[PDB]
This record gives sequence, structure tokens and C-alpha cells, in this order.
Amino acid sequence: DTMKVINDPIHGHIELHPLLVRIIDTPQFQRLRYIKQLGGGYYVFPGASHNRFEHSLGVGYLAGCLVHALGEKQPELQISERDVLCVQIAGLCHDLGHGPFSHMFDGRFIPLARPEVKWTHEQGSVMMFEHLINSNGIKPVMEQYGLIPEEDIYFIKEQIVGPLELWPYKGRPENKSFLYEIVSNKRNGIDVDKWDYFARDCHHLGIQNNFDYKRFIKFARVCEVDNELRICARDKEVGNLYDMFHTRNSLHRRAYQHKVGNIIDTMITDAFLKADDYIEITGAGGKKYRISTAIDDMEAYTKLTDNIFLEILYSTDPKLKDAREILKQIEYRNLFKYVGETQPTGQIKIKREDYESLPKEVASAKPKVLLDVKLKAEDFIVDVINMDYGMQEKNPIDHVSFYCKTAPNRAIRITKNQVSQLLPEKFAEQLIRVYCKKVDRKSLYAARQYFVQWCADRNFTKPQDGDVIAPLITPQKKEWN
Amino acid sequence: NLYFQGSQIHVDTMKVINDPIHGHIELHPLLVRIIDTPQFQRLRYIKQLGGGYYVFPGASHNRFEHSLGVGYLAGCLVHALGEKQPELQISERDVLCVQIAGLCHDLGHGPFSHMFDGRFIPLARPEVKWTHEQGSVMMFEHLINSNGIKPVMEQYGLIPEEDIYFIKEQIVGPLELWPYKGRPENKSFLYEIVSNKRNGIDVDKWDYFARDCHHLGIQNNFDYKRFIKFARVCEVDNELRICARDKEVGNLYDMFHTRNSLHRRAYQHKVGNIIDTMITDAFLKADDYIEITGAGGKKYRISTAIDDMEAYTKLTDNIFLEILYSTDPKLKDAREILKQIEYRNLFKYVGETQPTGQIKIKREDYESLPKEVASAKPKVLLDVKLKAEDFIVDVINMDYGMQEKNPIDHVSFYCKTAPNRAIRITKNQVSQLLPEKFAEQLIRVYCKKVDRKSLYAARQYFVQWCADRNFTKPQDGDVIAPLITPQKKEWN
Amino acid sequence: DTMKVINDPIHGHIELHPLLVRIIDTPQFQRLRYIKQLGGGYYVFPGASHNRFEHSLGVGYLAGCLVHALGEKQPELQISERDVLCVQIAGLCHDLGHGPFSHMFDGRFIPLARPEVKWTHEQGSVMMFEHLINSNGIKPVMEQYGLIPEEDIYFIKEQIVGPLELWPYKGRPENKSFLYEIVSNKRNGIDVDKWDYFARDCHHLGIQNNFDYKRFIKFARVCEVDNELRICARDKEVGNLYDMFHTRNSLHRRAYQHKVGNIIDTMITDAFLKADDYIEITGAGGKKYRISTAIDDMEAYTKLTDNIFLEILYSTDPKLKDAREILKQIEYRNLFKYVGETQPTGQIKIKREDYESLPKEVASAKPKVLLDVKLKAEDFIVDVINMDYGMQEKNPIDHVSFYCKTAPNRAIRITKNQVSQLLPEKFAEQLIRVYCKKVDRKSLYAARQYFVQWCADRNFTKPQDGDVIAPLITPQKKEWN
Amino acid sequence: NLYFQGSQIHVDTMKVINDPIHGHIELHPLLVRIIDTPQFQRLRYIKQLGGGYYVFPGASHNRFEHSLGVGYLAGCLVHALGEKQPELQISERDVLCVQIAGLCHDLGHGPFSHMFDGRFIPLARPEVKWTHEQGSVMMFEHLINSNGIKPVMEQYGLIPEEDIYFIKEQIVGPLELWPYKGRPENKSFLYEIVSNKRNGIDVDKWDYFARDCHHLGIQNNFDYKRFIKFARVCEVDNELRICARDKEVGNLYDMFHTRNSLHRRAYQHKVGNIIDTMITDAFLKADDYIEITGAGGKKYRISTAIDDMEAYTKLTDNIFLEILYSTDPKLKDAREILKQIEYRNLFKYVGETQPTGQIKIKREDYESLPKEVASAKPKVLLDVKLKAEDFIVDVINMDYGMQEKNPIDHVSFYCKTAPNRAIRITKNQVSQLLPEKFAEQLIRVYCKKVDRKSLYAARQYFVQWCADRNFTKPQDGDVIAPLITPQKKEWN
Ligand SMILES: Cc1cn([C@H]2C[C@H](O)[C@@H](COP(=O)(O)OP(=O)(O)OP(=O)(O)O)O2)c(=O)[nH]c1=O
Ligand SMILES: Cc1cn([C@H]2C[C@H](O)[C@@H](COP(=O)(O)OP(=O)(O)OP(=O)(O)O)O2)c(=O)[nH]c1=O
Ligand SMILES: Cc1cn([C@H]2C[C@H](O)[C@@H](COP(=O)(O)OP(=O)(O)OP(=O)(O)O)O2)c(=O)[nH]c1=O
Ligand SMILES: [Mg+2]
Ligand SMILES: [Mg+2]
Ligand SMILES: [Mg+2]
Ligand SMILES: [Mg+2]
Repeated sequence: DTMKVINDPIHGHIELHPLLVRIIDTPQFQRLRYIKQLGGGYYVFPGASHNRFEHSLGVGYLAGCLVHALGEKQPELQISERDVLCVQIAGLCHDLGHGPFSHMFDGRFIPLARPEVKWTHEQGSVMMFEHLINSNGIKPVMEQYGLIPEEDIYFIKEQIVGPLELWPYKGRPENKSFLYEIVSNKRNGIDVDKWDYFARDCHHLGIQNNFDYKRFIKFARVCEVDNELRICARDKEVGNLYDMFHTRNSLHRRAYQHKVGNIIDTMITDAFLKADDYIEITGAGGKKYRISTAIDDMEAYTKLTDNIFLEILYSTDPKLKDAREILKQIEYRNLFKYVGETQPTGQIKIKREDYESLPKEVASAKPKVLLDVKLKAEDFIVDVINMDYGMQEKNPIDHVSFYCKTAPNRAIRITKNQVSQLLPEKFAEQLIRVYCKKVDRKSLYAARQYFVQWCADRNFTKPQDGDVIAPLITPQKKEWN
Repeated sequence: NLYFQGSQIHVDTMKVINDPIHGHIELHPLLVRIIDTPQFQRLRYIKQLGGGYYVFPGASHNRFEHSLGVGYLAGCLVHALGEKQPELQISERDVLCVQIAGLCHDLGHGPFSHMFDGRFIPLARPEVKWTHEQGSVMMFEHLINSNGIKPVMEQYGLIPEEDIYFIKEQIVGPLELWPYKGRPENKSFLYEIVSNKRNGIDVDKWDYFARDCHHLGIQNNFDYKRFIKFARVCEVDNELRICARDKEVGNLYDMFHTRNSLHRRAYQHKVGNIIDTMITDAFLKADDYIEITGAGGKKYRISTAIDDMEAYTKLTDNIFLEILYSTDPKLKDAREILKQIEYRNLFKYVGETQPTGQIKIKREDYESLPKEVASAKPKVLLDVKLKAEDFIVDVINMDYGMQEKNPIDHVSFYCKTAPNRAIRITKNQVSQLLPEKFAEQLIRVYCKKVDRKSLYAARQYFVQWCADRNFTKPQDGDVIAPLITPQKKEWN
Repeated sequence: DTMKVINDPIHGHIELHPLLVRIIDTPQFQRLRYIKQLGGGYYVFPGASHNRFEHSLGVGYLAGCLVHALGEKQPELQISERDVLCVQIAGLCHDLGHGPFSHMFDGRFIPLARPEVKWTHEQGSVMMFEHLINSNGIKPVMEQYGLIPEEDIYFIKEQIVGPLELWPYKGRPENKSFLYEIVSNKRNGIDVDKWDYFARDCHHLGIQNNFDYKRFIKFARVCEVDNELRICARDKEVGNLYDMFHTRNSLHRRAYQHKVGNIIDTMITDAFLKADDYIEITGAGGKKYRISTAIDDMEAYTKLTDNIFLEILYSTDPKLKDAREILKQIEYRNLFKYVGETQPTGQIKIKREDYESLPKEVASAKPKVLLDVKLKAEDFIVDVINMDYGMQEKNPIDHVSFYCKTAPNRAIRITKNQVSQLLPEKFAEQLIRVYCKKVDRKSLYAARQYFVQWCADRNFTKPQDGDVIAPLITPQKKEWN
Repeated sequence: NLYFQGSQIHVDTMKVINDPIHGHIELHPLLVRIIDTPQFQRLRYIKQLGGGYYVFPGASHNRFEHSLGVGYLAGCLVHALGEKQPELQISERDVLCVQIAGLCHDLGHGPFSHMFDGRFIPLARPEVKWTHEQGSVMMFEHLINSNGIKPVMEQYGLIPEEDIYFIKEQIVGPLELWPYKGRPENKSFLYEIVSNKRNGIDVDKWDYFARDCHHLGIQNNFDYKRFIKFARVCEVDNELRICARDKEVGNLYDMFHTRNSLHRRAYQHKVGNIIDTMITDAFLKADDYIEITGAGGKKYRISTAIDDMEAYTKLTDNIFLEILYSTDPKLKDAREILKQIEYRNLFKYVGETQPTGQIKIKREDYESLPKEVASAKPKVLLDVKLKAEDFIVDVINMDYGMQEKNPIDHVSFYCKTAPNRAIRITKNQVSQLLPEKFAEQLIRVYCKKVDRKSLYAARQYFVQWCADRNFTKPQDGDVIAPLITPQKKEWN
């Protein structure tokens, strides 16, 4: 067995270690070829046809690059080729648990289809990685290349999902704590996963990337913080670090939370919900599963990809008529109409408990205008969007450690006061989008009146087009003055 | 509610779409209407490079986005010709018609694009003659009638029965002296924009060069925007034709060189081709058992779906996964081939060779070549005997788009001093470093037996075959078959 | 006379109208080939060898692109090919007044060499444009292409420098107000000049551009605001507008105000000051000028470019020995040492009046530590840097007008409350950098103690490396806790 | 103050530099020390493409940044060969030596790079033989001695008198059977990295392809990182040499095709060449009057500055502006030529042609060609008579880097199955679409009289000359000289 060279448009010519190849060339991994990275985003950005597969190769490659560089500069860290492999494997396998249309699946569909469960793609990756290992006889191949399967398998899973439960990790000790920061960084969100998707999503979307990951690597060291050896950034790179998160927020703002992309995700989810009772997926021992229950059997889940969208679209079964008809509305570009957007004021926070109650509120607003139609709760969609720097209210830079030129082994902290007064004052906010399922001109005009009135009643921000969409409603609120 | 010169101002707003290749593009509402149909959206589910994605992981792009690009570039080119030369009388109607043909040129592609009409249909239904271009005509007709497009066309100044006919001609060529009916000789240049049958210079290439490169990780060296700036329309015979600036002839040869490089590096990749072959095999073994419902509830096969546009609408890359995920025991053989692809247990590449001098392998004889390889008698002591059925012999025609011909012999040029005067430039006049010939054949051989002993044997059979046929010495000949190469001293 | 096609790496193949060619092909314009865009930046970023010339072609091209697009979409605006040309010419000629090393010249050198005068490159461009016109017989060529020289020349100058003095402009009336917003936008800083330099500087620097000017153009319209027809942006592009200014700030932060690039500018300026009495530049009627007085004669100024740096470096004249020796220190990379950086706290603002007094303050600090050397005022450089969004304390978006999808001819305003709580709270700040001209280890150690002590005394922010460079000084200040 | 295994940990910090082409690069302190000298910084003031900047406005890049890139790539290549093959015994000392040669290969370039040793010196001082490469040796020596580099070299494990000699050999080739002294035969591959005299495959090209393209606005199609991954060291004869993977032979031919394209589009641009010519003319007319102070206060001319490295250090593109800004009446003629450049009053291009068959124009005879053109007798009624001195005849040798030879005939390959075994691949074995020849000549003619009547006349003289000499028909022949082309029916 020898290495393969593979050409990636983002990273160029990459070397794949035979062990990685062996993992790659399985039904469980190849599955990621059939799941779009940005889900419904492709229906708004025609370049975004890329799949989780190629992203996963990139993460695996970057993970190895970062670990290798840290090792070359600091042999005292005792990074072995075994460690490198383990980090590469976790990089490759971090996304094994994604379902159809990626985040649509665990973000929208599963919570609606099966509210009793708690499911994340990351948990799925653990289960799928286990399934991949056992079904393909990977352990002996691991041993052949110097890995210790029981330790390292556990290590790999920890890197993907976090602690499986004081130093909470078992796969590696405190003096290799930095190995847990590479693929998925739970402490501050600085990891190679972002680095790949920034570059790859940008290449495909037609938006240019502004973050330089290679610079970051050159300015990265490992320093003692408490009893852990941790990744530290050069002090004067703090500005570039804030920009990294700004880039993340810009991508979510422009692309990942696109108002129409979100509506397409919603519509696809609706179709899936209406198909869920009637579609059968065969899993372990011939047992049958639904779209919503395929997550319980990794054999069935292996066969659950974006294909499901087309199985529904091409179906003839009269019981799939409702599902099929929603997908056809997507093809004819007869989508739910966007009504507007607003935000909470001050420190008001919309709780997820209450998301379900918001369409009723909008429908219950009493705009003092002449209308030709009355709209019901079910005619409205209210999509609440949490935009943040990856750690809710928190500033990630408060959880980053730095080093100075004069003392490169000494970890320090940098506070927000010490950086720049032009930075954000807060690190989380909510965006509220409202849509209407009734698409004619009269319903849309009405929806707008209900919406702006709702905004006024709730003391939400004045919609940007408020004076134009609801001129009779906006004077009423002099806070909007 | 604003007025200018006493007339009301009407604001028409176009849809803007962001393409990574072309940037922000404006789509005319008529184009949008055509785009937003099941017949056009279908192209979202057919990969541009087919099996190429299984070798180049960036190549996940679909025919859909390529089609938007062709449509956009077609409009860009026509518009530019018009701005520079009003005397050509290019109308906004002409522009639209060329854009539409650009959008719709690929409507007829099937699963994995060229795999389908290039490999599968010829094997599954040898009696028929099918091309994706014909499919595009049928599919365009089906798109038009099923979505009530004609009145929308009329609304924007088009004359449907003229223009529909025009659009089809642009896509497939003449439908039966000046052979075209959609437009006359003095708009001959409109037929050169989307699909150029005379010399292969068209916007379709311009899009795929750039788009394929962006996705593949190979950099594009052709500059289409430069070409447009150096393009004019000049009288050639009695036709008004697109002419290139004389000193751009070097760049023109390079355009075709880029095309050949892309075929060489990517489109004809030895492993990409084997994956296409394997997928085709799976399809052939599934063709009796898969049902696709078309017009009036009629059932069709993968191979017969091309006869009904309603069924064909539902025939995309999905078929690969339908086969892969199937449980039906009758699909077991098909399914098993696709599983071998997933486990990367592929047919092994044995080697490559070419014919010598000007010998040409006739397509008639392709089928007889595996028997020849198996019938070779290599003087090597072997552990296995291989049969005809163990070998695949893939003959590849590499050329400049016009068989033996030099496309530049069919290009017309203009000079700075007389920009309305068309001239010819011969190969003698340009550069002695250019190719002497414009077509060749590459012969690849593979073995379906994948173990080490069979592969070693296959190599001996292969190189022996090459020696017997007076083919070129394989590049790795002395290493893969050291006992076989000395016999042939032409190979010294 | 025919058009030329020119290939620019940024904009691709561009068409140049013969009138533009005629202006381009003069000593006054070709001069810009010998003045680096980023001045001393090239000595930090080796890709930044680009000159004002190519930037000027780009601005001229983009100016035409923007005006043409506005015209195609809105014929009611009555944009003529004459207007297009006038805007292209102003774009080409906006930078004619730059001196050696661009902003170094009017930003550093002239204020030190001739404090009594008030000089800006923009004024220089006006003078140089006039000189270009008269010396090359451009007026009849202008007339040949439908321009009216007395009107249009005046128009062009207004576009470059602003009002030459209620509607304050004479070259065009209120209903073409939008033509003044294209090359140099004094109202809100949204103009094609930025658009070119973002892209061009990025291409050369090795930093990726994140702003999409072509998108902006597609979402731009002209709408009535007061009595003026003004450029308006689509409402939902407000997020992208804030990002435009963020990109500007990032470029200044990373590149244009690089701590070492600024020191090289300083050193070059010092050399120029020490050479200014001895270098002769021949101007109009054979009269002699200095580097500092060449700005008074456009004929002499025409011959004043980056060449001056090499004339000094290659000189043998003993009177240039001091000047020459500073440039040699640059070549040997014996530069002034960076000591650290800090900022003012709260709403404190350092006035430019006081900049000169700051080195004395630093030298007068009394750090309670053992030192081997005493440093004087003249050993310190204190570089105060104003970082802002282009309009001092102001938010440029408060001076932008928008339009909505439903009413594309209706101008509206969008306030900061209506956008995003993750945006900056303030739009200006100051950065204070300190350097030491004594380069040995003992002086640098001392300089650091003086500096951090100075920061403590002034209630400035704790330097990022404060605890490492001056561990004995930082505990003292518990505000830094 | 941290310890591991009981020994103190020492943190060495490298300088990081950001290059737009290569990204963030690490510079070893020894390299920094060499970089930060007047001799090296000088390269900041010499444009890579000389007069090319006056045609391609992006091409403002200087030799400095190119030199950093070559040095970086040289290290990248050596490092990669070493990682894959430890048996080669590549040391960090070897790495440094190759990096240094990479950095310093261009130290000898003069004003406007190739204009200087290619045009000016041969005209200004015909008795001498001068190349920039020789200059680099002299300048490297001067850099070393003037800046006390040897002890710094020793400090980092180098052996100065061996390694200095090695570095010079890498730059200029052999300094007087195995002809090299700096390293033995089993490190022969180290001589192939910076400047490859055997087949032209080296990192110098790799940098300039990418860097020139980035600046010019022409896109690069060669992938150097791919090449590195497919490169090995194999025994060829008794030398260890760099070998390419067999199936990369297609990409290798394309590498040289890219080189030829760049020369064709950019480096030999018909107007760029005329600007080089005009600048050279100015320099020639200034050469008697400009003084450059060198070692011990001695005075030198532009043409004699090459004899003293101290003077030469001060000879850069600055000379162009010194001439342009001068007031001395003795520089009036020189100054006036440069002013014509600024006003874009350039010598007019007349046309281009080539020799036929395998006729070769000898360099001896270049000087006699303008007389020939002026002596042609075109049967056209003209308003002016042109003289020899009114014509410029620029003969351009276009080739694959080794005159008539195919570089691929001098490349060694390895196969997948036997990666330590060097083999040869012949042209027959690869592709019949490749060039038949590897060298040719282009003849450009210009006229120093710029008015409309002289230019019309020049064209008649030129095409007539072409007919008389049996040269190829100019591409615009029938348009520029319609009365002249019929006479020659070989041109039909
Ligand atoms: C041939 C070729 C492949 N590629 C891509 C496709 C793959 O992603 C990657 C490696 O492809 P190849 O080098 O073609 O890999 P292979 O496995 O076919 O070769 P072998 O087993 O004989 O060594 O490079 C290029 O980018 N350029 C090229 O010229
Ligand atoms: C919001 C946004 C979209 N896009 C892409 C997605 C699409 O391909 C294209 C158009 O996006 P939008 O301008 O968002 O189009 P829309 O139809 O959602 O807006 P509206 O109907 O309100 O006018 O641009 C960007 O490139 N950048 C951006 O910032
Ligand atoms: C600050 C900065 C510099 N650069 C470039 C400029 C240089 O070419 C290279 C190195 O810049 P710096 O890292 O700023 O180097 P420095 O020598 O100024 O810093 P120090 O001595 O404090 O370690 O990177 C960036 O590309 N991006 C950035 O954000
Ligand atoms: Mg392989
Ligand atoms: Mg829309
Ligand atoms: Mg010209
Ligand atoms: Mg530094």
C-alpha cells in the first residue's frame, strides 16, 4: 500500500497516507459525496454544488498540516506520526454524521419530525465512525501503521464530539491538550474545520475569502497554560483573529442565512415531513426505517443522502403527492414570500420555547388599516436566527492565549480594552425573519401590515423598508423617530 | 410615479445571480421563466464531467450552472458585436434568442453527461442513433409546450415559430446553399455563437474552460474577454461572419491547445474513463429492471427513456444511487459493480500505446481488440492465462475538434489597417513550432482481473500485442515487460 | 485616432478612448509610473511594487464603468458620452499631484519641511492637470470629442478636489449631482477610487480582497434626495456597505499603517529633510527648486518622483553624507526599534498640536527601576495614528441613501439601530506607536520602561506585551487588572 | 528558561515574509543577512521585464521579489527530495547553499534586465563578452567580501570556500568527466535546482511563470507543486539525477509550451521590443557623458560599470530617469529619445515574416538586413524614398531553451512499478500532436520615419523584401501591400 496524491482546487496537490485512503474508500465515507455542504444554498448560489466529501478531505489535510508544523517547530512536544494520523482521521471523519442537506437535517428536520429525541450530526459522526471501523476491518490496518486502536479510536471520537463523560479527556493527556484544539475547538472555535470551509465555501459561492490560515499557522506556538500545553497565537495577530470571526459572521450573513436559502430549507423540510410516513429505507437485518428513524441504524443512515429529495420528486405513489407537490413548487420557483425582518431591542432575548407561538402573535396583530384579506397563524412563518461569534454571548478572544516576541514560551492574555475601540460591543444577537405562505398581492400586502404592527407592539426594531411596506403603521411608533 | 418628457417612468427590475465564474449576472425575465421549469432545473442533477468527480474531488459541478454561463456569455458576445457594429442590425430579440439557445444547448444531456450518449446508449441500443444535442431539441420543445412559454416569448418581442426554430438550429445545426431558416445569410454570425460547427470557436468552450478549471484545480490559460475585444463581423463569401484580429492567430492556436490539454489531463483521465466504463456496465445490467414512468403512465427503461421527454425529465445522476441503494435481487449484479467503485476495487490499468505512421484503428474493429490482446503469445513464464473478456481496450480519439482538419484553416481574420476586410492565414504564415497533425488515437488497455499475478500477465500480453501490431512502445514498456521489449528493435 | 485596448491584471482588457490616450501619453501623466502606490510599504511587502500610474488607469476605467451602468439603467438621467469622458478623465487625473512615495510626501515630508504652507496632493492634482492640459494642447482634442473645455475642465477639477469656492458646484447642476460621487465622494467615501485600490493593493500585497464592487454597481440607482439626484444603494446591501468600510480599516491596519512601514517612511522623510538644502531640481525658465519647493512649479514637480531616493543614495557630494547615511541604514536594515503601542482611554483625544511634545513626555517618565542608560527626548519617536471610517467621528452609513425593492425610486435612510448590534459603537480612534532611535539592547530595555511608565502616567491602555517588556512597571497600575 | 530531557530549550525565530505568489515564507537568518545588503537590495530597482512595463501596466515587479521566490522554491524542492529520499544525504547545509544560489542567481542583472546584456552591452562594447550570470558571480563575491558574510556562513554550518564555490557553480555552471568541484557526482541533482543547463527544468522558471503571469494579466497553466510531488532522484549513468514520473511527460511538454507562450505574448511583444530598442539607443547616446563612481573614486561609464562591482551596484533603472531629468546639453540626444517614449512617438511596426524550410539567418548578417530592405524595388508609385537607416530589422530566436534540441530528450523518467529505475521516453512514444521542430526565427521590421507616407512606403519595401528573399507571406500582406503579393505565387 502506497500514498495517493489527490488534487483539490482549494489546497492543491495533497498526499493521502494509505491508512487514510483505506478509510476514505468505504461506503460510509463515500456517502459524503451525495450530501451538499450548504444544503439549500445551491438553490440560491449556483456555484455551491460542493459536497461534504471534498470538505472532509480538506479538514483532514489541514489538521495534518497544523499538527506537523507545530511538531517541526517544537520537538519538545513529542508529536508522533501516530498523533498526526489520529488528528487527520478525526478531521476526515468529523462530518460522517451529517444527513441530507447537511444542517437542514439536524437543524430543522429532526427537531420537527422527532421532538422527543436529541440529535446532533456530531453524535452521528461518532456512531458512523464506529460503524465504518467495524464494517471495513480498519483496526488491523490501524495497527499496521503504529496506532493503538482502543486508545486512538477513543481519541478520534473525543476530537469529533468532545468529552465522552479535572482533565476530562482519556485518549491523550494534558501535555497533548493542543491536539484537541485542531479539528474541533470547543474552547474558542479556532480550528481547521473553519479554515477549510471559509476557503472552500468562498471558492464556490463567488464571495472572496479574507482570512489567511497559512499566516496563522506560521504565528502559532504551543505554550503552557495552567497544566495544559495549548495553542497560542502571536500577540500582534489579535487583530487578524477578530477578523477571522468577522469573516465567519459575514459568511453566515451573506450566504448561510440567506433569507431565500432558509425558505428553501424550510420547504424541503416540509416535504420531508410529509414523506416521512411513506418512504422506506432498509437497514440492518432487512429492518425498515423512515427518514426520521434512519438515524437509529447506521446501515440505513448510510443510504440516507440528498437522493431522498429526488426519490420524493420522481415518485408516483399517491401517498407522496403532498410531499412531491412542495418540491415541485420549489422547481417552479413558487416559494413562500419574504415579508420582512426585524430584531429585538436592548437586551430582550427571544427564547426557543416561544418560537412556535410567534406566527400566532403576528396573525393576532391589529393593524388599523383597510385590508381585503384576513391571515391566520398558519399563513405565517417566523424564522428566528441566532447570529454570534460561536460562543453565545461570549467573546472568543477572551478564551485565546497569546505569546510575545520577546518571550515566545510565555502565555499571556489580551483583553478587549487592549485592542481596538472599533470592535463589536456585543457578540450575539437575534434576527427575526417573517414570511407568508399566501403568495398573491393582496395577502402579501396584508402580511406586511400584520408584520410591521407586530414589530411596533413588541418594541422590535423598525424594518428597513417599514415606511414603504407599511406607511400607515410606522408613524404610530415614535420610538421609530 | 415619476415622469420624464411627460411620460411615466417604468422601472423593470432584472434578477441578479452570482456565479463564481462570471460574477454577478443579470437574467432577463423571459430567461428566468425558462430556467424555472422541471425541464431546466433537471440539469442541477447531472454532473458536468460525469465520472471525473471520482478522480478530481473539486469536479462536483453540474450542467445547470454551466448552462447559465453559456447563456450569459452568448448574450455578452452578441451584445459586444452589436455595440461595435450597429450596421449589423442586431436586435434585443436576436440577443434573447441567442441567450436562450445558450441556456438550452445542454437540455438533452443524460446521466453523467457524455458517458450517457458516448458509452451507454451505443451499447444498450445499437440500432438507434442518439446524441445529447437531438435530446436538447426534443427537451426544449417539451419545456416550451409544457410551461406555456410561447405567449411569454411574444410578450418580449419574439416571434415564436421563427425564433423557436432559430433556437433549435443554433443547438443542433441545420434541420434538413444557405441551409438555415431561422435567420438569413446577413445574420450568419448568430449561428457561430453558441455552437460553432464551422471551426469550434464558440462561447460553450469559453464557459467550460473557465468553469471546469475552477473546479478541477487546473488553471485556465485562454482569455475569452480578450478574444471578444478582438472580434468583428466581416463579409466572407455572401455571409456575414465572425472574424478574429490577424495577430490573435497565436492565441487561437492556444485556445485549441487548452482544449486538448483539458481532454488529456482531465476528461480522458485513465481512471476517470474506467469509472465511466464501470458505471455504464452497471447501467447495462440494471436496464431491464429499472422502470421510469413517462407520458400517459407508460413505462420506460434507462435506455428507452430518451423516447419520452416526460420520462427523460426524471432520468438523472439519481439513477446511480437508485441502483446503489436498491434491494431487489434482480439488481444485484448492477449494484455490485457500483459497490466495487465505492470500495475502490476498480479495473486495473495495464498500459497505453498508439498506432504508428498514419495507421488508423477503425471503430468497426474496437470490439475485436480484447480478443487480439488475449491471443498474443508472450515468451514469459506465467501463472495464469487470460481470456478476451478479462481485457478492456479503450480507443480514444484526440483531435482539434474537426477530425484530421486544422480549425484555423476555417477561421477568417481582419487586419488593423482594413478592419472590414476578411482574410485567410495559412499554417506556413504563423509558426513552425505548431503541430504537424491535428488528430491521433490513444489506446488504453485494462484488466478486469485485479490480483498481482493476472496484472503481471496482462502486462505481458499487452506489450506483446503492441509489438505484434507495430504500435508504439509503451512508456513503461521496459519496466512492465522487460522480457518482451528487446524482440522489437524498432523500439531501439 | 482610435481606441486602445490595454490589459490590466486587476480589471482585465480595458478600452481607452483616444482622448484618454492623449492625456495618458504626456510627461505629466507618465510621471506616475515612478511613484509607488504604497510608498515605503514595498520595503515590508515585497509584492507592493505597483505605482500610481496603473492605479490611475483603473480609477479612470471604473469611473466610466459606474457612470455607464447608471446611464444604461436610467436614461432619464441624461448621461451623455461627454459626461462619461469627463468622469473618466477625473478618475485618471485624481492622483497627478502625488509626490515621492505617495502619502509620505504630503503626509510627512512637506509638513516638516515647510510648516508655513498647507499642501495636499489633491491640490497638486489640480495644478498638475492644468499644467498637463496647457503643455500638451489638450483643449482642441477635448473639443474634437464633444467636450466644452472651460466648463468641463472646471468640472474635472471639482471632481478631484471638491468645491472651488446652496449648490456649490459649477461644472454640472444638481440633477447630475451623482457625477460628483463617482471619483471622489466627499459625502460618504463610497467611490471608485477605493474600489480600485482595494483590489489592486490586495493583489500586490498578498492579502485577499473581501469587497465586491461589481455587486455594488448592480444594486446601485439614482434617486431624488432633496433637490439632488444621488446615488442610492439597495436597502439590503447595507451589511455589505459596512463591510466595505471594514475592509478599508483592515487594509490600513494590516498594511498601510504597518509599524515597520511607517518607520521606513519616517526614515526616508528624515533623509529627504537632510538633503533638501542640497538637491536641485530645474523647473520653469531654468529656475532652481528644492524637494520642498518643487511643489510651487509644476515643471520641476514633473521631475520629482521616487528617483529622488536613488539620487540621494547614489550621490557622492559630501553635503549629502547625512542624508545618504540614513538611506544606507535602511538598506542594511538597521532601523529604529519598535518599543510598543497603546491607545487613549474613554473619550480622551490627542490633539495634533501636542504631537511634538510627546517624545519629551516619554523621556520625562520616571520608571522606578534600575537602568544602565538615560534616554533623551530626541531618542524617541511617537507616531500618533488616526484610524477611522473616513469621516472622523461620523458613521458614513448615516450619510448614505437607500432604496427598497417595492419602491426603487424612493430614497430612504437606514439608522444604525436598524442594522445589527454586532457593528462598531464608535467610528474613530487613535493608535500611539513609540520607537527608539538607540538600537542596542540596553537602550531598548530602557525605552520600554520609559514607555510603559508613560502609558501608566497618562492613563493609556496597557500595552499588549506590557507584563513581559516591563514586568516591574505594570503591577503599579491596578486599572490594568 | 524551559527544559526538556534536562537541557535548556532554545527558541530560534525565523523572519516571516509575505509574498503574493508564494504566500508566507520563512527566511533563515543567514539568508536575511545576505538579503540586507546594498548588493542585494539593488534588485529592488531593476524591473523583471524591462520595457514590458510600458506595454503591460501590471508588470512593475522587480528582480528583488523574483529572487526571493527562486530562493524559496529552491529550498522547497531540495527539502522535498530529501524528505522522500533520506538515502540522498541532503543536509541543512546543502539546503542553505541551494537557497543562497537561488537568491543570488540574478545579482548580475543590469538596467531593464535582459535589455542590458541582450541589447546594450553588445552594441556599446562589442569586443567584450558579458552575461548577467557572470555578473552575478562577481556581484556575489563582492557582496560576500564587503559584508563579512563568511563568518556568518561558518556560524550556520557552511564551509565557505567549498560552498561559495558551489554557489557560484550553480549560478553560472562549470568554472573551467565530472566538471564540478563544490559537490560530487552523488549530489549532481543539486546542480539541477536553480539553473538547469541540461534540460531547463528548474525553479527559476517556476517562479517567473507564476510571478510574471500574476503581474501581466495572463494566467499560468503550469503546476510546479504537482511536478515536485512527481519528482525523484535516480541513478543516471553514475550521477544521481532528478527524474520525473513517466506519465507526467505530457505536463512537461506543456511546461515548455507555457514558456514559449509567455515569450510570444509578452517577452517578445513587438512594441515592448521597440521600447527596449529605443531605451538602448538612448543609453548609447548617453554612454560618453554619464559618470558612475566606483572603487577608489574611479569613474565609469554605463558600458564600463560592469568592470567594477562598486560602480555596478549603483547602476539600475535609475539611469533611465537620470537621463530623462538631465539638463546637460550633451545628453540632449539621449534625453530626446526618452521623451519620444513618453509622448508615445515610437518607431512604427511594419510587419513580420519568417524564413522558409530550414533556412537560418546567421547573427553575422543581422547588421546587413536594413540595407537589404531599403534596396528592395517595389513596383509601387511612392511619395518617398527610404534609406537603410530608416529601418530596424529585429531577428527573434524562439525555441524550447536548447536551440534545435528537444529538452524532453534530455529528461529522465521513472515508472510507478520501479521508482528507482531511470528510463527514457522518446518523442514517438508520446503524442503526434506535439511540435515537429523546437526552434525558429521571427523577423520584425520597423520604420523610424513615422508619418503616413513613409509607413506606406516602408510596407512596400518590406513585403517586396520578403518576396525577394523567399520569406513567408506576412499575415497582413494582401492588405498592407496588395500590389506586391500577387507577384509571388508561392504565396497562393
Ligand atoms: C493526470 C493529472 C491528474 N490530476 C489530478 C487528478 C487526481 O486528483 C490527482 C492524481 O491523479 P493521477 O496522478 O493521475 O493519479 P493516478 O492514481 O491516476 O496515477 P497512478 O496510480 O498511475 O500514479 O491529480 C491533475 O490535476 N493533473 C493531471 O495532469
Ligand atoms: C445577499 C447576497 C447574495 N449573494 C448572491 C446570491 C444570489 O446568487 C445573488 C442574488 O442574491 P440577492 O441579491 O440576495 O437576491 P434575492 O432574490 O434574495 O433578493 P431580492 O429578491 O430581495 O432582490 O447574489 C451574494 O453574492 N452576496 C450577498 O451578499
Ligand atoms: C501585520 C501583517 C503583515 N503582513 C506581511 C508583511 C510582511 O511581508 C510579513 C511579516 O509582517 P510582520 O509579521 O508584521 O513582521 P514584523 O517583522 O513587522 O513583526 P515582528 O518583528 O513584530 O515579528 O507579513 C501580512 O501579510 N499581514 C499582516 O496582517
Ligand atoms: Mg492510482
Ligand atoms: Mg428575489
Ligand atoms: Mg497599438
Ligand atoms: Mg521584524
